[PDB]
Amino acid sequence: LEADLAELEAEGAKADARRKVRDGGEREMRQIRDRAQRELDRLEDIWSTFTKLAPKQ
Repeated sequence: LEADLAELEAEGAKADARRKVRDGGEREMRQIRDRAQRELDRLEDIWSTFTKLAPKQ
């Protein structure tokens, strides 16, 4: 995303394209971190339901 923004700055495009590409990259990275925390909380639930486990569960 930073390289693409530098490219766009070099091409002298309007700030509309700057914000479009920046928002796209930001939302993609938000999705990446959200999925990473999805897996992290999956593992955390595994750990809780494993360590904190007893019959009748």
